[PDB]
Amino acid sequence: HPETLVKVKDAEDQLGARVGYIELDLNSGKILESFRPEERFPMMSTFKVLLCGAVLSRIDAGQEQLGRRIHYSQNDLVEYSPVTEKHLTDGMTVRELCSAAITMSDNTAANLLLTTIGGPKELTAFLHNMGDHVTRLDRWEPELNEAIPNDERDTTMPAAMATTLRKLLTGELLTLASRQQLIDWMEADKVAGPLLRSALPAGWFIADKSGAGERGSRGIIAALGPDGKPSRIVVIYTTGSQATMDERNRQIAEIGASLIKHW
Repeated sequence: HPETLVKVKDAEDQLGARVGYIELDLNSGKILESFRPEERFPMMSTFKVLLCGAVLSRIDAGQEQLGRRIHYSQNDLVEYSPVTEKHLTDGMTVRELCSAAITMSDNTAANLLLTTIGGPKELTAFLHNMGDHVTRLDRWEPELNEAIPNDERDTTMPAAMATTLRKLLTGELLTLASRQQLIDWMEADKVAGPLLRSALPAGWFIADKSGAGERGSRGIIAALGPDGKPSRIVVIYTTGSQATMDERNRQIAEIGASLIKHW
């Protein structure tokens, strides 16, 4: 809706940073609204959805099991590992690592899952093979969040990320059981409270994944809609702002309030 595009441009003014935005129809894949849809932004933790999509693909192909238990050590732990730091002695299943990567944005969980598939270049190969020639992961947690201006490492475009999420959640790319598990993890997201969720009324469905990185990098990818069912994909990225985490959260929430108002 044009009023949401007015709020996105307002967000750019308030953050002194570029904001990338796209709304897709979840059913048709048609673009409903966009701003800087083909400009590159750091993915930050939004890649953790794509990573668990790669993992589910392997499970579907008989190359991985949700139930396989992975043991790791003190020196695997990176910054912001709220689940993985508690399981040094017992390890975690692939299921638990995907839950921790998507629902809690656990960085060590993402690194351990990247190791299962052969690292960032294999996630990029997975994305290439499903027809996304833009989205690329180059680095591990936490360096992938560096958000150096004009650096194309660890980036996507709003339009590419939206299309890729739609193909993961509704395509034939994953089995019905894998699609359902990926959206169930995103629906259980615990760390996106101050973003689209804070504008979302009771009765609406949202499955999302947030991102934060350096240089004011902030983003969210979501499948949402009224009446307890997703019907649209929303992707919001920003990078370059000096604004506080609270101000970046408020701008994304206000884009959310406008998207809901003008649904």
